[PDB]
Amino acid sequence: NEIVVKGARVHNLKNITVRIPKNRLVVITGVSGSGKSSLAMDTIYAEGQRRYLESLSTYKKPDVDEIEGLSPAIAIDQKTVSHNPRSTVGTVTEIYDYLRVLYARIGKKINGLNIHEFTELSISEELEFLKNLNLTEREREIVGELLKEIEKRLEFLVDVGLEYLTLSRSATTLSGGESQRIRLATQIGSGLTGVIYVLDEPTIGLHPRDTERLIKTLKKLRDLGNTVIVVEHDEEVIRNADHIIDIGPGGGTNGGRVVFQGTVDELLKNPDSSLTGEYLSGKRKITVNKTRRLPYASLKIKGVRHNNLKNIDVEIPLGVFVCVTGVSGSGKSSLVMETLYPALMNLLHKTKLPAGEFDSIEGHENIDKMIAIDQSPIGRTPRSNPATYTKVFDEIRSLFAMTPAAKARGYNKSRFSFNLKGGRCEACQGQGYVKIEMLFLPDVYVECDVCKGKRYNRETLEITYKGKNISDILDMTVDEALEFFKNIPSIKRTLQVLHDVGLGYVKLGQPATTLSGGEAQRIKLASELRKRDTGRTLYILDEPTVGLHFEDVRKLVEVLHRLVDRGNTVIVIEHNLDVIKNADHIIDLGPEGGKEGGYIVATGTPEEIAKNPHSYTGRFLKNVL
Ligand SMILES: Nc1ncnc2c1ncn2[C@@H]1O[C@H](COP(=O)(O)OP(=O)(O)O)[C@@H](O)[C@H]1O
Ligand SMILES: Nc1ncnc2c1ncn2[C@@H]1O[C@H](COP(=O)(O)OP(=O)(O)O)[C@@H](O)[C@H]1O
Ligand SMILES: [Zn+2]
Repeated sequence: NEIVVKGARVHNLKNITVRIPKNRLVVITGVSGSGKSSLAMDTIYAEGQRRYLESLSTYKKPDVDEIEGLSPAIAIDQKTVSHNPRSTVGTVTEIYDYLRVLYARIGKKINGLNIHEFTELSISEELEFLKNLNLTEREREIVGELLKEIEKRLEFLVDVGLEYLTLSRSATTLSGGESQRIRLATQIGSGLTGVIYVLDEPTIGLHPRDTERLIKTLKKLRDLGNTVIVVEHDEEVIRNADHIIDIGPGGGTNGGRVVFQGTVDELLKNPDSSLTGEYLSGKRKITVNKTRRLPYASLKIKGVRHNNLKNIDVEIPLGVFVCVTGVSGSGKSSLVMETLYPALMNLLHKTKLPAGEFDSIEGHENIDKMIAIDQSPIGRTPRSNPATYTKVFDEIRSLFAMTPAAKARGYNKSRFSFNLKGGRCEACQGQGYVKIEMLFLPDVYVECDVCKGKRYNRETLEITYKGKNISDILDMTVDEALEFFKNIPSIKRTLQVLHDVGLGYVKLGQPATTLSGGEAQRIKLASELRKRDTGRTLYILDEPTVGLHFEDVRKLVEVLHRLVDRGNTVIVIEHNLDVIKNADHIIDLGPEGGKEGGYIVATGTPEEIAKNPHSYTGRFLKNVL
């Protein structure tokens, strides 16, 4: 049987009708902004969940005509995460309750450890502890099958690359990738069948060493009797699909269409319609830089012992492209984000950030500035958008104020701000939607019926520049606007860097709160790229390929080489081999995650790492060099 999506029009989807096989591993592919999430999350998941919830007591619809063959749907992404600070790995996985029943059926301690002490072992240690239990002959008969269930659920955590976590770990201290995979392990452990699962890039944060095991886990989720829809860019996940849906042909206005549908073999046989197929067949490639850079100096952080780091000294060559690599849990974010970054902020720029344990830093005088480019949002209210954040909107407002019609009406540039009274729609605060005054719980946000969502009063909307009013400009994608304003240098420059980091599909007025973490990071990256005379700035970026198709990664790599070419240093934490194979220098941590990680397993060029038999990263690098 099949899901039949009829007349899908959410965002840039071109009123498409798509048939999707059920009880299959379906991989949705395509460049950023092509419409993968619009189809899989905003249409299929949303409607499947909505139709189930409408069966409840006492009880929104996406822009779509109908969906045949729908089932209740469950999403696994970075938004389906716990916000309860009380929650731990043990509680969000539902393993803690099983442990409670186990301890109530045996005693306060089991083989020397109480329950809290059990939860403080890593997952692999917990598994070995339980499997080395045969303390009794009849307690077996009261907990036996129960232990099996506990073991089953722990094994699923190992299977999604999280063996280094403890059950006692606070859920809010997990990364987005860790949270996604925790939820995957919990959903497969639940054994629920008959649902449509929609997963957003479940390889985020996962080393290639673990990809195959993740793929087996996705197939087990399928084999329970579920449809498993995965939005993914990873080549191996794509090659393991039962069915591929490739969205394109491009992003933004140039996207919203299914350009290929069928098996992997069919995609390889006829790839010239899809970028995805061209990369998969080798017709298109992210190039390996064949001139590795040498550093002009280095800095060195000594005695790092934060978390599992094994009292390591780490040298950062400056003026080159640096990747920090290694399996998940090996210590990369502990080293880079939680020790080196705050320690250099404190030395160079206004201290007082807490930093992981370490002895000293030498050579920090060899850089002038330390800037993190992370995935935290660019703003917290829809009053922020890409145009205001990069501050090109101030230039667009001046331009509108300079039209003959605006000057004759007395409209200065403030008239064209939706954050100031005057030109903005005062009913909807200059946002386009109003709430219902209940008393406080998440109310409905209905579209403003005065302005119809356009954010400005009708008088302000009468001013046009080349037939477009200010609302029209906010509805342009970056690429549209980049063509529209190509004769205005200050505007074109900002729009150009947004296009160069791969955000040509993003609308100028998209509210900050709807942007993914990767999109926020790339906007901030474009802001840094736009600046002149940065010189000896060290930039740190954590996993900047989240959300990125092959072509998007090609763009990201070009941008990073541009930053380094103008004298900067770049450190990225990555698992992506197309980025790593472009590094001038790699610091590979591990060998494993947790207690058996935290060592420096290898350093040097991609070629040197590839030659190192102790490096998992080098083992996969070998095949792309
Ligand atoms: N919440 C939103 N509001 C308005 N436009 C959006 C929103 N989310 C995505 N878009 C736009 O819709 C188009 C498709 O986006 P999306 O479905 O997220 O692409 P993908 O998942 O393929 O990266 C893009 O031009 C994007 O900028
Ligand atoms: N609150 C915490 N935040 C981050 N890591 C933690 C925390 N508590 C313990 N750790 C551990 O530190 C070790 C290294 O983790 P991390 O630096 O996150 O690895 P990576 O970034 O390579 O995936 C892991 O064993 C991880 O479980
Ligand atoms: Zn309004």
